[PDB]
Amino acid sequence: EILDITPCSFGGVSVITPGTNTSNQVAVLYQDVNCTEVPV
Amino acid sequence: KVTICAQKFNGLTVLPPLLTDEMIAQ
Repeated sequence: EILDITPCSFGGVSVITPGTNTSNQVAVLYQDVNCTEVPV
Repeated sequence: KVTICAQKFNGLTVLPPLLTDEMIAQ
């Protein structure tokens, strides 16, 4: 039986921040990933 | 008239450009 092998997902993490002088509240971009499996 | 794979598996990320095709037409 034919088995397609795919390496399981990867992607860089983009971090959006304002100035640390302004705030420490930050946001995270997961790129090229539909966030159906976020946690790992 | 202007036309390897869509998926690459070793750290080859093509990034989306900031300015989309629609607003360049705008």
